This record gives sequence, structure tokens and C-alpha cells, in this order.
Amino acid sequence: GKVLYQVEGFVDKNNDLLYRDLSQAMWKAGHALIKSLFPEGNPAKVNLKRPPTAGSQFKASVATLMKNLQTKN
Amino acid sequence: LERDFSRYNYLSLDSAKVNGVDDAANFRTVRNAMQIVGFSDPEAESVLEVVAAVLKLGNIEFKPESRMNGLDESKIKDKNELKEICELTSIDQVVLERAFSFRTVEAKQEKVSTTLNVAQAYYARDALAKNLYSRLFSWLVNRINE
Amino acid sequence: DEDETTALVCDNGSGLVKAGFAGDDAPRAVFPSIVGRPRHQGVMVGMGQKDSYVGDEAQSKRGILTLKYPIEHGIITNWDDMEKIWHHTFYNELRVAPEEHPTLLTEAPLNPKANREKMTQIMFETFNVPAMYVAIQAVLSLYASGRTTGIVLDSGDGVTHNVPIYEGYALPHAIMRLDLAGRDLTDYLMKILTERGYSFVTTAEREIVRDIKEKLCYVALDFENEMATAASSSSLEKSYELPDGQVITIGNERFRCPETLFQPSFIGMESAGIHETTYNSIMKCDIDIRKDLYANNVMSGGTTMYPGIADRMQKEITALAPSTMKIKIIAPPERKYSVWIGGSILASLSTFQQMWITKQEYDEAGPSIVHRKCF
Amino acid sequence: DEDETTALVCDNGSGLVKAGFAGDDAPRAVFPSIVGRPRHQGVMVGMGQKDSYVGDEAQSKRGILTLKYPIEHGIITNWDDMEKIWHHTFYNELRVAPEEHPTLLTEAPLNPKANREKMTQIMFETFNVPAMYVAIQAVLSLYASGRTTGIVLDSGDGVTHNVPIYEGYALPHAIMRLDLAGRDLTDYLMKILTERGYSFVTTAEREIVRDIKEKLCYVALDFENEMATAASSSSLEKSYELPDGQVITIGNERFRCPETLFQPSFIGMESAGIHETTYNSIMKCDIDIRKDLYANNVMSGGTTMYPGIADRMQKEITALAPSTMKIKIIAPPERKYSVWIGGSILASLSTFQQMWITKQEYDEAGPSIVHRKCF
Ligand SMILES: Nc1ncnc2c1ncn2[C@@H]1O[C@H](COP(=O)(O)OP(=O)(O)O)[C@@H](O)[C@H]1O
Ligand SMILES: Nc1ncnc2c1ncn2[C@@H]1O[C@H](COP(=O)(O)OP(=O)(O)O)[C@@H](O)[C@H]1O
Ligand SMILES: [Mg+2]
Ligand SMILES: [Mg+2]
Repeated sequence: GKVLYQVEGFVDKNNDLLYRDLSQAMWKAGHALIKSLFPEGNPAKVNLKRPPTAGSQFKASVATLMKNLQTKN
Repeated sequence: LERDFSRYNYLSLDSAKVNGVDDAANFRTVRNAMQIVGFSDPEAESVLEVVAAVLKLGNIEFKPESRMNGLDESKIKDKNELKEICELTSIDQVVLERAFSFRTVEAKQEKVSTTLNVAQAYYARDALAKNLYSRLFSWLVNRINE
Repeated sequence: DEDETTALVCDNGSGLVKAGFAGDDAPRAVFPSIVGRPRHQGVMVGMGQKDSYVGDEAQSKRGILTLKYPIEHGIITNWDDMEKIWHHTFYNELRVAPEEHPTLLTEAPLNPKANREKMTQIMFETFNVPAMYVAIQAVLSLYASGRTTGIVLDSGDGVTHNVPIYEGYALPHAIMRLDLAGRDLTDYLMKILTERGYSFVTTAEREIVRDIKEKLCYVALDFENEMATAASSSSLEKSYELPDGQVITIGNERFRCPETLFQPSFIGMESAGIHETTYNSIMKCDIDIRKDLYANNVMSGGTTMYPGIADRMQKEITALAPSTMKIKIIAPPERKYSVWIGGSILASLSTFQQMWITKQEYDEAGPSIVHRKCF
Repeated sequence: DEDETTALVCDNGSGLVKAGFAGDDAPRAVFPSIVGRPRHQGVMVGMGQKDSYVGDEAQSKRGILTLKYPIEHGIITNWDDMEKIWHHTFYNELRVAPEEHPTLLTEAPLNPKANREKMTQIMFETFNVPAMYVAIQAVLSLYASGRTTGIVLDSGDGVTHNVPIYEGYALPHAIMRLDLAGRDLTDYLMKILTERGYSFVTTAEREIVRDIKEKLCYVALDFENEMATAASSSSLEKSYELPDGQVITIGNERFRCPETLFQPSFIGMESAGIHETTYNSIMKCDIDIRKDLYANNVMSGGTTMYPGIADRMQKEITALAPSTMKIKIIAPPERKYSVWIGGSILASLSTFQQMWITKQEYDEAGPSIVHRKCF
């Protein structure tokens, strides 16, 4: 049916701006777990294009799931 | 960590209690559940340091400044929370403190630190929290699947 | 190559080719726009000497080359050399096939028509790009500025130009173009270094003087107070080690070199200066726009990376503007790339994807298609 | 929307749309009746630029728009633009559905027939109102005046008109209509500001001159005494800061601008003036009415918000009227809305509810139904 969406806060909740120096900053952690979480944080390789926005991340995840379900019954 | 649920930005007093469910028994249910599926004993505490960090990031807030003229700088109002997270996560405080308000544009060989405003400081903080918790969650799934 | 077919942005403005993919925060290829050709005989047999060296390699081998900028004052003058610059841009630095990526070229406003027409002809006919779009460079600087309202100057290597924009609407009757930029400041610095006693006349030595300009020059706030300060003592006198030799020691030339950008009578160019063409570009707009221009004066391109040019700019414009106006000179440290960065932001827009000039309609209409679909 | 189905009153007179619900003491929506359309190219991609901006939004974005009043001298001239004004009135400012509320439109007396006919056609056919009623505007000003006996002038933005009424009975042979109002005073103020040295010719600058007229102009009592007073010294000279810039300083233009309303030969209009059309509107009535008109001279509309227009009005009419008459110029501070407020009082009457022009009888008779049931 005709679902009513309230537009209050769509832009604030699509913004996934995490950039280079945050992954570098947590890559330089003495905690080896957080450094193990962020392999993109090395400055010895360039940080490429950022996966923003979060809606494109969720579209990418649903697209991954649909590449999963298509080869199955 | 403090213990009152009004003391955190990501929580409130109005959500502290499901009427029939207590959190401590489910917490011990989880820490009993992690022993079967291969999570070691310092490992779970190392994950709870990360969940502690994701809880503690939200108490950081930002204010603008007058120099420079454009683009306008944001700064941390008080760095008690920054000191507790930077001691907690074992990070030098100048690294993360510079990492809230600036970002390095790095060209072919040249890099520079530029200002973020107040709102984009809140977006970098929010994105740091939920990206940290998200990649923690995916790492837990990989660790189970190992 | 590239994992995706993401569009290319190739800012080739007048003196420094910088290019990359859309969605990036910084260009992946930055190299000077030079073509060096050897002027001496090759006496060592079987070494591997080339016919012409392009860009950074010509900057390395410059001791035995002559250096020719194929583009001057924003106008391409050697199309075969510029074809070498683009061939080196896609195939050597980026290492990508241009047949799979749309390209976003930048020009200066008030340019020749055959510039954008023949640039379109070389993009579609020689390199076979699927789609292209030539856009005004300061508009792109306002994209990376994060604003839809403001007056912009970039000051590349060959051209500075003010574009005032209000609420997304261009004001093309108030666009100022001044052909005074970093290459002219390099030549004037060659003249005043010849005044001190250091004779640079070679094109390689011209690049040395360009490095002196980039490393030691700064914009004074009061030119007579800094002038009498340097006349007083050796307080601001700074030394520079030349490539492969001796140490020079330059004094007032540090601020006489970019003061030509504010006083174009130093190089003998009758104009108003960068602050007064900015102010006249504001005053040629409608009246209820003007304060929003003063609060969003954007200085976000190339040559304006001097120390103290924002303070001098706000001093001169605040002296020109009436009182009770808020003059705000937006000068980020993201300069010298923000014209490219707004190229990436413009290429990454969803609604922009109908505004590309593709094949088939270039192939229908010919090289005047940019004068249909570009601004 | 609205909790009730209370009737709407939409006073759209000539230059300032003000509307609301019945039973209110003040209109909930007041915005200028302008339609601004962009005259420059949109160069920023994906901003959210519109085709045309209406009302207060067009007043904000006026630096990049051209402003067109869809109604001039009380006569609607652009019906599609006026459809945008009404669409913005019900749906954007009031945020209500017009299919559930009766509407009370206002016109000027001695108007074209196709004005009220086509206005009726757009109210029933485009917006689908259940009932409408078009009424003469100065009669409504006498409703908010609290009187059933008096002569009324309102002076909107496009038309001033005297309606004399005695004991509830209209005197339509003595209705005066003078097409001299605030927009003409704005144009004459543009001319005499051009005389001083300030050149305003743009429609946005026309709105600036309108703001100068509203903020700094006043009606002199003796035009030659105030004229020689301003010729004597700088006593009455007042300064105004322009939008986004410099400060102007205006002198005798403060009282030469509204004196055109008393002397229409300034703008070259052969007529008698507002005081002499008021007096002639009194003298064209029957004799035993006249003193009750003089004791209830109502000046309760738009343009007449100048300082000192009631003293000048009582001076001129008292000079024209015979002695032993009590001339009383009713000029409340409830002006500029009292034509609307009496619209609310007329719509809130119980016995008025049979005088609405509904559907089904408009649908029986066609757009001439107003010439059956409206005055
Ligand atoms: N640090 C600097 N300080 C002074 N001048 C500079 C500096 N960096 C670049 N320049 C000058 O600006 C020119 C390049 O301008 P740019 O905006 O990159 O032009 P393009 O449109 O070709 O992208 C250089 O060739 C040089 O003359
Ligand atoms: N304070 C004021 N002093 C002088 N003139 C005014 C003042 N306020 C408004 N006006 C003029 O009166 C006009 C408003 O008249 P109004 O009766 O609202 O028109 P409408 O008939 O459309 O309701 C404006 O266009 C303006 O020129
Ligand atoms: Mg460039
Ligand atoms: Mg009115």
C-alpha cells in the first residue's frame, strides 16, 4: 500500500562521510583490533575513492544479495 | 564508562527499560555464547573496548571559530572525552584531534589539511561511530565463519 | 585501466595538467604541461633517446631540452604538442583507455571558439571518448567551494577570471577575464632577478625561477611598508640554493613578484588589478546580489597560493566596498586542485549525466555541439 | 488545512495578496502579488531551481528574477500568472484545500466584466470552490469601519475609489474611480530619485523604491510651505541604506512622492485629485445625506498609510465643504487590512449565507451569475 514516508532527516541519515585521516588515525592505534578493522588506513598506499553515500552502500549490499540469490533456487 | 543512560548522546532515559527484559542476564548469555563459537577471553574484552569507543564517540561536540576567514574552523568544546577515548584506543591525541576538524587532500605527491565545518564534523563523528561498529560487526561475522 | 567506467576529469588549465577519475578528492596525475625537445646531437649510440619528452620526464631531462608550453593564456597554441600532452595524460600517467571513460575538460571563460571546437574534435576524433563536457573553470571552483552563491577567481598559470554566480544562476555579463597569471609573474621575476644580478634566460632556468616563485614569494599587505622594511635591513631577505650549484639571496623580489598581480603596471599591462576586477565584477551584478557576493568571495584556484594574499585581498576589497558589508575571502587550503575537485563533484552528479556531449550528436551536428550544450 | 469549513477571504486587490479565514481579525497570509521568472542561465547543476517563483520567495530571490505583477490597476492581466498567485495562496501559504472552503474575492468598482466573469470561471473550474462571492472592496472597508453610513476610499496599489453609502444603501451613481495609487507613486518616486542622482530602473530596484516610499515618505499639509522648508535647510532630509550597499539621502522627495495622490498633474494624469473626487463623490449624492457623509468620511485602505494624510485630507475637504459642517476623516490604524477585515465580517454574517454564489447555479447559468448575484 501507499506508505507515507516522513522526510525529516533523510540527508542527515544518508551521510556516511568517513575520509582518509580517520582510517589513518585509527590505523595508527596501539589497539591491534582497530588497526585490524581498517586495512585502508595505511598511508603507504593511496586511499582511493570514498564509498559514500550510505544509500549507495545499501544499494551495493542489496545488489550483492541479489547476485547471491540468482545462482540459487 | 559512566552508567546512567541519560549520560550518553546515543541513548536516553526514555529507552532504558523494556518492561519484562533485563539486560544483565542477556549480557551473561552472550558472554557464555562466545565461549562456544571460538572467541577468546581477552578477545571479547578487546571487542567491548571497541563498543565502548562507539558509545563514547557521541559525547564529542563542536563549535565554530573566527580564524580562518574561510572555510570556517570547527573545534572541540572540551577534550576530556577525547582524552578518555585516546587513552582507551591507544591513539595519540594530536592525531585524532587534528582528524576531527581537518582532512588531508593528498595529490600525486602533495597533501594538505583543510577545515570541516561544524555540521560535517558531526557527520564525520557519526560516520566514524557507525562505520566502526559496522566493520566490527562484519569482522565478528568473519571470525565466526573462520 | 579502471575497475569501473567512471568519468575522467582532465583539468589542463594553462600550465599544470592535473587529471583523474570522478569521485576522487584529489587528481591521480599532476605534471607540468611542457613538451621538451632535444636541441643537441645524440652522440651515445643505442641509449634509447626519444624524439620529445613530455611533462615530468621533460622536467627531469630539462638540462638538454627546450621546454615548450603547448597552451598559453588558457589558449592551446600547439595542437600536436597538446595531443602529446593528452596522450601522455591518458596512456602514460593514468594508464587508461579513453574510449571507455567520459572526459570533463576545463576551459577559461571568454575563450576562442576554435579552442573548444578543436578540443572537441581531438577528443572525439583522435582519442574516441564516449562523451565529453567542457566547462568553465571557476564555476567548477564554486562546486568544490560547497556553495551555489559566490564570486570566484582561480588565477591559473595563464589566466585569472572572476565568475559571479547567485543562487546557481550565472551572471555572464559580469564575468571578468584578466590575462595576468603565474607565467607572467615568472617572467617578471626573471626580470627582477636579472636586476639583482642573477641572469636566468633559459627555459630550464625559467623553471628554476618558477620554483623560486613557488618557494620564496609572498604577497605583501602594504607594498610601501614592506618595501621600506626591506630597504631598512636584511630582515626578510631569504636565500635559495640553485639546482646543481651556488646559493642566491633574494630580498624585495619576494613581494615585488606577486604585487604585479595586484598592480599590473609592473609588467606594463594596463588593467585594474585582481582586487579591482573582483570589485568591478561585483558591481556589474544586480544590487540585491552584492552582499551575498561579498560574504562569499571565493579565491580558490592556482597562483593565489601565496602567503598573505587573502589578507591583502580582504584589505583591498574592504577598502573598495562600502561600509557595513561583510567581506569574506574564501581561500581554502584545498586550492590549486579545487577547480579539478569541483570537476569531480560535477562529474559525480546524477542529474548531470544528461548534460554530457556524447557521440552520435556530435556525429550529427559537428564541433559546434559544445556551443549548443556547454555554457 | 482547517479544523472547520469556515469560508476564505482572499483580498487580492492590485499589489499585495492578503488572505485568510473568516472570523479572523487579521489575514493569515500576506505576500506581494509578484511572479518572478529567471532571466539568467542556470549554471549550477542539481540545485533545485524552479521555473517561476511566486510572492515572498520571488521577493527574496529578486536579484536574479524579473518581477511581473499579474494584476494592474485592479484588472488582472496575466491569468496564468494569477492562477499561480491563487495556487500559491491556497496551497502554499494557507496550506488548505479550496474545495471545502467558500471564497470571498474582492474587486474594484467600475471594473471590466470579463474580470469578474473569468475570475469566477477560474474559481469554479480550476480550483473547484463550493461557493464564491465577489464584492466591492470599499463596501467591505465600511464593514470593518463599523458603520452603515459613510463614504469610503481605500487607495490600493492600483486603484483608489470612493463609494458613498447611506443607511446601508449604495449610491452607485456617485461611485468615483481614480486609477492613481501606490504603484504610480512608486514610478513617480523612481523618476524624482533619478532627478536627485539615484538611478533605479530594474524591477527589483523598483521594489527598493517601493520600500523607500513605505518607510520615508509622508504627506505634507501645505506643499509650498514644506517645499520651501526643504528648500531652506536640511531639516527634513532623511537617509536610507540601500539593500546590499551604499546609503542614499533623500529630501523633498519624501513629500513630492505622495503629493501626486493629491495633485495628479505630477504624473501627468488629468484628474481632480483624491480630495476633490471625495468631495465630488459627496456632492453627487442627495442633499440630506451629505452631512452624514462628512461626519463619516472613511479613509480605510492601502496607500493612505502615509503620515499626515488625514490632516491634509481634512484640510482640503474642510476647505471644499461649506461651513457649519462636521468633517471627520475616519482613518484607523487598522488600515491596509480593513478591506480584508470587513471581508471577514461580511463572510461571518448569518444572513449573508444565502448570498454566496454556489455550484449548480453557476453550473446552471454560467459565468454571468455574478452579474445576477454580485453588486
Ligand atoms: N605554491 C605556489 N605558489 C605560487 N605559484 C604557484 C604555486 N603553485 C602553482 N603556482 C603557479 O600556478 C600555476 C598552475 O595553476 P593551475 O591552477 O594549476 O592551472 P591549471 O588550470 O593549468 O590547472 C603554476 O604553473 C605556477 O605558475
Ligand atoms: N506604510 C506605507 N506607506 C505608504 N505606502 C504603503 C505603505 N504600505 C504599503 N504601501 C503601498 O500600498 C500598497 C499596498 O496596498 P494594498 O491595499 O495592500 O493593495 P491591495 O489592493 O492589493 O490589497 C503597496 O504596493 C505599497 O506601494
Ligand atoms: Mg586547471
Ligand atoms: Mg486592498
